[PDB]
Amino acid sequence: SSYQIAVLAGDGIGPEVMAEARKVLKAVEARFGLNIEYTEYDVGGIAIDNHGCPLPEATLKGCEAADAILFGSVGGPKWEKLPPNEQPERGALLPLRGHFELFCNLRPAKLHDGLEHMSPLRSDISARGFDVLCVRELTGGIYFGKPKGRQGEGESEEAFDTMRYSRREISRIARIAFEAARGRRKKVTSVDKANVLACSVLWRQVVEEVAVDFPDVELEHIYIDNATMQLLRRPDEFDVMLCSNLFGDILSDEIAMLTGSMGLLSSASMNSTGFGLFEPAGGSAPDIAGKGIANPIAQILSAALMLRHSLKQEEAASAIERAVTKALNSGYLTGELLSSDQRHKAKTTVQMGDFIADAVKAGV
Amino acid sequence: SSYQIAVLAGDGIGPEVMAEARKVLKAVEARFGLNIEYTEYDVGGIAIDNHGCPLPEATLKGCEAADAILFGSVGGPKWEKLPPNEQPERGALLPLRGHFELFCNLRPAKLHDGLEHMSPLRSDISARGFDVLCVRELTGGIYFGKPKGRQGEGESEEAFDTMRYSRREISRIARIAFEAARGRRKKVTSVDKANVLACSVLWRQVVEEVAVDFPDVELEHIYIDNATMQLLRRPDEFDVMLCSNLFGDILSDEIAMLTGSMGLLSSASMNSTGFGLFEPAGGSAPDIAGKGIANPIAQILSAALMLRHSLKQEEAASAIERAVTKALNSGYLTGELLSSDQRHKAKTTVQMGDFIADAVKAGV
Ligand SMILES: CC(C)[C@H](C(=O)O)[C@@H](O)C(=O)O
Ligand SMILES: CC(C)[C@H](C(=O)O)[C@@H](O)C(=O)O
Ligand SMILES: [Ca+2]
Ligand SMILES: [Ca+2]
Ligand SMILES: [Cl-]
Ligand SMILES: [Cl-]
Repeated sequence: SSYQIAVLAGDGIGPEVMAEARKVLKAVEARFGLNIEYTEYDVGGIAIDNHGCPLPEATLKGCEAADAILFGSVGGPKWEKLPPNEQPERGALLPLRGHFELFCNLRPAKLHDGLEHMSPLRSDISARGFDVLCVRELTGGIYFGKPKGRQGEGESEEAFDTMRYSRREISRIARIAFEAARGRRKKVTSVDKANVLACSVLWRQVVEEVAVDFPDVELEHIYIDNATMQLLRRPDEFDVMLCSNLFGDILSDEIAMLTGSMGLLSSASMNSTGFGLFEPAGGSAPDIAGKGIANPIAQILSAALMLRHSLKQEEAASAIERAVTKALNSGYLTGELLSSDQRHKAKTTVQMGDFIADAVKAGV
Repeated sequence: SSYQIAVLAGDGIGPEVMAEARKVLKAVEARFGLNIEYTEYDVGGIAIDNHGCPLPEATLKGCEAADAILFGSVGGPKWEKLPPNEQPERGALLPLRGHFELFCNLRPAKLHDGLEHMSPLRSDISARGFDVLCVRELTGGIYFGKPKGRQGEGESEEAFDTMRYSRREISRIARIAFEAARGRRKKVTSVDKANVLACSVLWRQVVEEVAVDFPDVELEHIYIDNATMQLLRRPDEFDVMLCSNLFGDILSDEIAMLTGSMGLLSSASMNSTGFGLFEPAGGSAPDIAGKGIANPIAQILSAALMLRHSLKQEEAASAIERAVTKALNSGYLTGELLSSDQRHKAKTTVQMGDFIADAVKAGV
C-alpha cells in the first residue's frame, strides 16, 4: 500500500527547503502514481525547545513506523552553548544511525558543468571536473565503540574512546563501495591509517578479501592524511572512496567543500533492509533561514535518494534528478551558485522548488 | 662544548637533500662559531636493508647520545609490500617519538610570495596568502593508546585501538600552541571532534583551562571535519591550529598540500627538555632520488629548526631562513616550484645548497 515517510525537517533552513522537497515529491507522486504519506516530527534544536531533547521518543517512534526518514538539518547558535554533547546535531543523528543500524553513508559529490568557478580548487584543477562517491561506515569504529568515557581527576584525569571494527562490519560496507564502483568508473580507493591503527590493518585486510568478488573493480588503498592531500590536487582520479566512520566524516566533508556547491549535495544513510535517512550534505544555515534564499536542491535530491534507495522507485528518483539538472542548465540558480556579479539573477527557494516540480510534471 | 647531532637521512632523496642541509650547516657553524659534530646512522628502508629493521638499536643509541636528530625521509616502493606495520616510515618515526617523548609537532606552512600559482587553491584564495602553524600532539591519543590489537576469528574477528588523553598531555601541547600564537597573530583554533569523542570533550575542556594564562590570545574551537573544509576555503583566517595526534596528522598534511610547495616545508618534533627530531614535511620521492632534482630547502629549514629549538642558536637558525628567502627571491628555484613553461630555469639540489650556504657566508 502507501509508503510512510517520517519528515524531520529540524532547524534553520530545514523547514523551508523541506517544503520544496515535499512540493517536488508531490509532482513525482502524481506523475508516477505513488501513494506516500508523510508525518512531521520535531528533531534537533526545535525538539529541545518543544520537548526538552534533540530526539524525542515520539519522533523515534514515528521513524520506526516509517519506510524512510526525510531529514532536514539540525543545529545552530541557540543550542551552541549546550555541551557539544547534549547538542542537537549529534543528539539527533547518532542515535538515529545507532537505532536503525544505518551502517552505510553514501555521499556523491560532483563538480557540476558550468559551476567550476565556485569550487575553491585552482581553475585548471576544477576544469578537469570530478565525481567522487564517499562510502562511509556509519555505525561502528570510534563513534560507537566501547569503552568510552573518562576516569581520574586533576592532571591525571583521562578520557578514552575505542575504535573497534569486526570483519563483518568492514565487509558489509566494502561490498557497498565495490557494487557502487561497478556502476561507475570501477575503482575503489579504501582510506585507512593501517600504518598506525589495528582497526585499519583489519580494515585493509578485509577490503582486500571482499575485492575477490569484484575482479572488474580496481582497488587501491591510501592513508587518510595522503587522501586529504590528494583530493586537493587530483580529485578527478578518485571514483569511489571507502572509509571508516571517523575517516569518512572528514573526507566526505572535504570533497563536498571542493565542489564549492554544497547546496547541490545530498546524503543517504541506510541499513541492510533498505530503510534510510536522507538529508542534505550542508548544515542548517541559520543566518539565511526564513528569507527564501536557501538552495533547496540538496533537500530535493535527498528526496530522490529516498525514492531510489528506500522506496525502490527508480524512475521517480531519476525524474527529480533530471528536473534539478534542467534547473541548473536553464538559469534557475540560487544566490550562492552565482558569481558575485551575476547575483541579481538569483532565484528564491520557492522559485527553485516551483521550477523543479513543474519540470517533473512536464515529463522531464 | 660541541653539540652532537644524529643524522638519519633515510631513503630516497633523504641523503642528497641532507648533504645540502649539512653544507648550509657548515656555513652557519663557521659564521657563528658553533662546534657541532655529526654522526650518521641508518634508519627506515636503508636500515631494513642494512640491519633488518627500520630503527636499529645502534641508531636508537646514537639518537640518545645526541642533542637532536636531523632526519631525512623514510620509505618507498621497495618496502611497500612489507605489512604497512613492519614498514620503514611508521617503524622509524613512531618509536623515535615514543622513546624520546616527542610530544610536540610544529609544522609551519605558508604560501610564499610569488609562489601562489603553485597552490592548488583557486587564484583569488591563494592571492590572499596564508600562514598556518599546526601544533600537533605526537605521543598520545590513538597512536599510542592501549589496548590496541585484535581478537576473534572469522566474521566476528575484531580489531581495536584506544584513543586516550589525560589533562596533563593536553595542557602541555595547548600551552605550546598558545605561546606560539602570542608570537604570531594571537589566535589558537583547537581542532577536535567533541560532539562524538570523550577524548575531544576533555581536550576542549583542558584547552579552555590553559587559555586563562593567555588573555591576549583568542581561542576558538572547531570540529575536524569543519576544519578540513574551512582550510580549503579561507586558510588565511587561521593562525595556530592545535590538534590531537590523529587530527593533526590529517590537518598538517592538508595545509602543507594547500601551499602547493611542500619542498619548502619543515617539521619539528620536540620533547620538554628541548631534544627534537627535525625533518622535511614531504616524503622520500624515490622517483627523483639521485638526480639532483630534489628541493633541499625543506631539509635546510629542518636544520634551522634544529638550531633554534634544540641547540638554542637563534641567530644561526634565522641566518639559514634568510638565506632560503634570498634564494627564493633571487631566481634560485628547483623544478617543482616553477610553472611548467619556466622549468628551464630550474636549479639542481646542489646549486640550491651552494647558493644558500654562500648566502649565509656572505652574512645574509
Ligand atoms: C554531527 C556529527 C556527529 C556528524 C558526524 O560526525 O557524523 C556530522 O559531522 C555528519 O557528518 O553527519
Ligand atoms: C608514518 C606515519 C605513522 C606518520 C604519522 O601518522 O604520524 C606520518 O604520516 C607523519 O605525518 O609523520
Ligand atoms: Ca561531518
Ligand atoms: Ca602525516
Ligand atoms: Cl572510526
Ligand atoms: Cl589521537
